[PDB]
Amino acid sequence: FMADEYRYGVRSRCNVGFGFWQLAAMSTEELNQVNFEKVYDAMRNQKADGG
Amino acid sequence: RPLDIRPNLLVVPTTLRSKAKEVVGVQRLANGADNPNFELVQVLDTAWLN
Repeated sequence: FMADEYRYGVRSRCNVGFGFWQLAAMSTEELNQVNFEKVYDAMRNQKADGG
Repeated sequence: RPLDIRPNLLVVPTTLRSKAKEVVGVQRLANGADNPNFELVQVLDTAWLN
């Protein structure tokens, strides 16, 4: 018995995503806006190809 | 003769939005303290500056 399919993954855009390497949340002061929402703010702050 | 000033706007970069909203936007402070500066000034966040 067999299965067949045509597919492959894609990269949407280089500046619409982020991944960080820490998640502690101790008292919601280690990462609240230090590394968890720091990336949120980094995404908020970006420039296109026109300055 | 002093001047009547009624600050109602707070403009900050996207990097200070978290702090701006936690000053104006948080209703309780600590283990319950109200917030004397809650909704005192409305905040707008912009990406043109900084």
